[PDB]
This record gives sequence, structure tokens and C-alpha cells, in this order.
Amino acid sequence: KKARSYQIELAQPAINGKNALICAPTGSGKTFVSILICEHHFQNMPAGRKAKVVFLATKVPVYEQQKNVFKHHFERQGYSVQGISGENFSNVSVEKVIEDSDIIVVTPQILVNSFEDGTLTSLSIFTLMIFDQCHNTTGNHPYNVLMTRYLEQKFNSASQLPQILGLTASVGVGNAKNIEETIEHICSLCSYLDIQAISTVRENIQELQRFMNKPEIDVRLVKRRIHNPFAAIISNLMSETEALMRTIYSVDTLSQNSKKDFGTQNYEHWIVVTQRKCRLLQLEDKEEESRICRALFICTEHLRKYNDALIISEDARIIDALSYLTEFFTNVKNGPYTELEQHLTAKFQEKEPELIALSKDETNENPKLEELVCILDDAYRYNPQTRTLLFAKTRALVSALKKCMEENPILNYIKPGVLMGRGRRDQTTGMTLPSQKGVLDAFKTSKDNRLLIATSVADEGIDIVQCNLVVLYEYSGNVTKMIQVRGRGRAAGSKCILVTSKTEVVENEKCNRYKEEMMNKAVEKIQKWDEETFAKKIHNLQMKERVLRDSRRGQKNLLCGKCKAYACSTDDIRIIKDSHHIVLGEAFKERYTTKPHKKPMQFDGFEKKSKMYCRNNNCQHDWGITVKYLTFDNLPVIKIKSFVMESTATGTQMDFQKWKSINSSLKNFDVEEMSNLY
RNA sequence: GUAGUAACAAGAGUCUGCUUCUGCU
Ligand SMILES: *O[C@H]1[C@@H](O)[C@H](n2cnc3c(N)ncnc32)O[C@@H]1COP(=O)(O)OP(=O)(O)O
Ligand SMILES: Nc1ncnc2c1ncn2[C@@H]1O[C@H](COP(=O)(O)OP(=O)(O)O)[C@@H](O)[C@H]1O
Ligand SMILES: [K+]
Ligand SMILES: [Mg+2]
Ligand SMILES: [Zn+2]
Repeated sequence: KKARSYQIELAQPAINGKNALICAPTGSGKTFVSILICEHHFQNMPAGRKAKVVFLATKVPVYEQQKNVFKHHFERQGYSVQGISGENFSNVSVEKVIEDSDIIVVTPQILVNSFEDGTLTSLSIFTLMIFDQCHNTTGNHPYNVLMTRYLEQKFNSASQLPQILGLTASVGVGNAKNIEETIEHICSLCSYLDIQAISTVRENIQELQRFMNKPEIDVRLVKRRIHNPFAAIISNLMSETEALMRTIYSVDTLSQNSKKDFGTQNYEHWIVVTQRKCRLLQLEDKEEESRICRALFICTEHLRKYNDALIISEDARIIDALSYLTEFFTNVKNGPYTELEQHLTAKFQEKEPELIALSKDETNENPKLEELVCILDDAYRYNPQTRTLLFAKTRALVSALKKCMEENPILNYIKPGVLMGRGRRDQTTGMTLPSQKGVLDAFKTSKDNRLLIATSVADEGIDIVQCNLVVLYEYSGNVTKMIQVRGRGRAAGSKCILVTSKTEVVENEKCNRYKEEMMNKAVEKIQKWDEETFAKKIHNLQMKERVLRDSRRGQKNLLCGKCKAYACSTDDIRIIKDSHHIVLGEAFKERYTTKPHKKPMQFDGFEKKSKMYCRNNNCQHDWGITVKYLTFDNLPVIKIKSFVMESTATGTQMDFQKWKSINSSLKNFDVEEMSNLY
């Protein structure tokens, strides 16, 4: 309720009407600073003008959190405060919420769509726009789509633009190596948001430092297993699988050779590149093309899972890596299970007895995992009230760590929670926002559930109880990530421990510390510039971007991406709402089969009904979903990643991961056209 | 369906990833 002195300081450039970037630590009260700026803004409007304020948040939970904050603060003062996100875009009309509210809180895509659809024509409808996590204003991020529009209006110079406020804990350094390059990076970000001043705590630092304690860092380098018989057995299986592939087809006319760097990210990326090349193989004999493509698809999928298991074993237990394989092979056994699949499964099952034996050898436990357990034991022994956030990179690793921490509870009583990002498409892994909230509620209040294991979903945004320990388990990243994760343990006495067996990860954390100091010094040098100097720099970058932006601004058969069977013509596709690609006609119904959808999501007016698969029982490739839409109970919606495209002109096959390059040649859905097909 | 100056990169004479992760609609 009562503003801190550093908060009044941070607010000053914005109160004086300048577009301002507030750079200050996570949890230091930047949102409250924006509230101060808003109060002043409302009270100092020129005559005949009423303020209209929009607050943008990148994440639905942050939208909800900040909407509640603005409601509580400003409704008592007679102000109308409303929110729009994807949830309520079905009920809500955007223009009318804007008309009726003094403050709108939104996710940015809501606005983008309302410009796209002509509902909104000018950003001059707002007098103040507040960008939470404004460092996201880059590329084709929704933030940068909106600011591009702002700058297009600014260039046409026939309108009053809203004042801009950006909130961030880190402006970043980009790829800079020195203070000069860092300054350029920071001016770049400022240029995208039309910033006129950067506001940091400079006069009231000792107050700031009282509220925000940088957690104490520990970087622990640990050893790998002395011997790795599990890795040797899997690596040999991988070698044999590559040799099998080469007997099926000379893949080195299609992709390069592997370096046999099994169990690395480089090998992963190699498999995925090789998969792409294999699926684009073309032969005169279409039967043989299908047979070879399918076989190579299978070989590469198997190589991938072995590579995955190696990586799991490096970070977790042998039994975790083995579990992952046995669950994969169960899936293989229940699928098409063609001869090649039976063979690969039998080759694994030959080794399985020995692998099981290896997985019970306690003397070869993962040293990194042992260190992690010692860390947690020490923490909870010292302070039973500890709450810990344990970060790890992959869904698979977080799942393995959950299993470890549940089978073997810390001090035989601490229980883990798990937080992952949302399940995408058909993923059994992943969590809805309600599930996410449930986990965090338990973590916040439970007596024994005092450990949260998380992917990057926990980095920032969603409200999490303060943690006095944060453990980064092989969890490296850039200086902005470093800075954000600090906000999870910003309580006096908090600690942050990084555990790795990799000297590169240690070196990475050293470089982050150097970058953060470089970033802070660059900001200081920029703040010595007068307004004239700053504005001239930002104008120059804006014109460069304008000129770049300006100088940028055939019929195909779709074939199953696995077995190469004919699916449909581009002529048959219709686009719904610029996004969803349906296929018309009776012919196409012969080409696919369906099963009930496991998770009947709704979105953009569709009821998900079924999953859609290649009709070839020896293939069963996932092609998309079927939906109900309007008066139509059964529409197939294809996903571009499931197919290879073949030019009816050249006969050449191509790969597309987005529809963008193709959409131009496709017709839009027309309810009248559709209505006539029944 | 789409985004990321997030991950991890590997390549091409500043451009490129569909992988990892997360976000949004
Ligand atoms: O190409 C896909 C899209 O047109 C549509 N779809 C699926 N998921 C989404 C989300 N999250 N937002 C917008 N549009 C979506 O469905 C097409 C098929 O995708 P997929 O087969 O992966 O759907 P799924 O239900 O996840 O299996
Ligand atoms: N002056 C203040 N008095 C009381 N609580 C404050 C004050 N400033 C910030 N807080 C609290 O600190 C927390 C973090 O503030 P927030 O604005 O969300 O931080 P940031 O946006 O910098 O991450 C919030 O719960 C907020 O209520
Ligand atoms: K068939
Ligand atoms: Mg990197
Ligand atoms: Zn198929």
C-alpha cells in the first residue's frame, strides 16, 4: 500500500510523460511502480481527454494475477477494470470491453487478432500501454507485432500515440561480447518499444538491497559414473541399428554419416535431420519408395529412443533409462508391429536381462543424483521448514526425478510435487493450468510436500511460494534466465545451487556473471546520455528496422509422411479462420481412419471428436483430428507436419513445418460451399 | 494453429532448425 522510495524513484521518468523501461529485480514491485504511473496518468489528462490504459501479460496466470491487482487497486477509486484472454474471447467483444473500461488487462494475441480482424484500427484508442516482461518484444512475438503497428503509426505521423511502459528484470545482452555490443543490444530493445528513458534504482539502492537479497550461489561440479556398462550395451544396439539402416538403403546419398557420438545432443539433432532426408526419398517404383521410407522412419525412431535413454541415464538412474525403453517397446508391441519392428524389439529383449541386472547395481549409482540427494538431505535437516524448487530441463528428466523422490523420500518423509508446461496436442505428459495451480497450492500449504520439481514453466510468471533453496540440476541458460530464477528465492537467507558434471555448464555460469555485470555497466553508460542523444540513437535503429521490414513486406499432392501413401490434393483443402486445414470430399474419407480423441479439447469454435490416422495398418501415422464446427459434425483437420508434399508439376517432394508458404494457394472455408456437399 | 534474442546447437557467405523447453490462440 505504501510506496517504497526506490519505487517512487523508478516511476519518475514515466510520471514526466516519457516512454520508459523499468529495469529492476524480479519481485521488487515493478507492477506497483506501474500502478503509481497509472494513478498519476489518470489524474493529469489534458482537458477533454479520458485515459485508457492497457496492461499486457504474456501468460494467462500472470494476466489473472495482474487483473486481480488492478481490480483491487482501482475499482475502489471508481474505475472500471476488465480482462480479456483466450478463455473469454468467446463471450467477450474486444471493442466493447475497451469502450467500457478505464483499464483493460489482456494477453497480447487478443489485441493482435482484433487488429487482424478489423475490430480495432488504431493504437490511438489507448493513452498508456504497459508491457509486462517487455524483453519479449522481439521477432514476431505478439509484443513486437503490436509495436511494429505502433511504429508504422509513428512513421505516418498523423496521430497521438499512447505512452509506453516496459517492465523487465533483464534487458539482456544478446550475442554481445563487450560493452559496446551490449549497449547496441539494449538500444535495439529500446528501439522496438520506442523507449525514451531507462529507469533503474540509483539513489535508493540500499533500501532496494534490504528487500531483495541476491541468493548465495554455489556451483558444484560432480563426477560421472566411473564405468557405464549400460551406455556400452545401448551404444552397441545403436551401432547395430545404424548398420541395419545402411543395409536397407544407402542413407549417405540422402544425409551425411553419423559420428557415432551416441548419447549427445549432436546425435539427437543428426537423427532428426536424417529423418527429414529419409522421408523425402523418391524412387521410380512407388511401392519400393514406400517400403524404404517406412523402414528408415522406423530405424530413426528407434535410434532416437536409444539416444534419449542414454541421456536419461546420464542425469538419472539406470532404472529410469530402462523404464523409458521398456515403455517405448510396449508401445511398439501394441502398434503396427511389422517385421522390422519385431526384429528391433527382439534385439533389445536379448539384452534386457543384463540391463535389468545392471540397473540393480547400487555401487554404480549416478554420482550427480547422489549429490542432489545429499543437498536436499542437508537442507531439510538444517531447516525442516525449507521449501525447494528443483529445476531440470526435460519432461523425461523431471519425471525420473519425481520417481526417485517419491520412491526414496527425502529424509524418508519429504514428498515432491511436479510442475510441467501444458500438454501439447496428444501428449500424455503435460499439465493443464488448473492442474498447475493445484500442484502449487499443495506446495504452498502442505506440511510434507516441500519440494517442487519443475521445467522452465517455473522460471517466472506463475505465482509460486518463496523458496529458500533453488537447485538447478544440469539447468543452464542465458543471463536473463539466471536473473529470473533468482526471483524464486529472493528471501533473506536463500540459496541457489547449480549441480553439473559438465565443465561447459560451469563455464556458462561464469560467462553469465560476466554478462550481467556488462549489462549493468552498459545501462549505466546509456543513462548518462541526454534525451537528445538517446532519442537520436533510437530513431536511427527504428529507421534501419523500417527499411528492412519494408524490403521484405503450385498444386501439390500430400503424401503420408511415414509410408508415403497418397492422402489428398491441395485443391481439396479449405482454411478455417486462417489456421485449420480441412479436407473436402468423399474420396479423402477412404484414405484415413479414426479413434475417439483422448482429450476432447475445445478451441476457436471446434469440438474435437477423434484422432485421424493413415488407413494403412502397417503405418498408422497420426494425420490430425476430426471436429464438429457449425452445422458440420465430422470435419478432418490435417496437420502439415504429418505429410510430405509432392509437386504435381515437377514430381519433387518437399517438407513444410508451417502452412504460411502454402496458404496463399489454398481456398478459404466457405459455409455455402460446405452446405452443398450434403 | 502459431511465437520465443528460451535450450541445444550444427552448418552456409549476416542467413538457417521442424529437435529440447515454454508461452499464446
Ligand atoms: O494443425 C492442427 C491445428 O489446426 C489444430 N490444433 C491442434 N491443437 C491446437 C492448438 N493448441 N491451437 C490451435 N490449433 C490447434 O488441429 C490440427 C491438428 O493438430 P493435432 O492433431 O496435433 O491436434 P491434437 O488434438 O493435439 O492431437
Ligand atoms: N511498496 C510495497 N508495499 C507492499 N508490498 C509491496 C510493495 N511493492 C511490492 N510489494 C509486493 O511485492 C510483490 C512483488 O511485486 P510485483 O510488482 O509483482 O513485482 P515485479 O513486478 O517486480 O516482479 C507483490 O506481492 C507486491 O504486493
Ligand atoms: K492402404
Ligand atoms: Mg546455448
Ligand atoms: Zn501412412
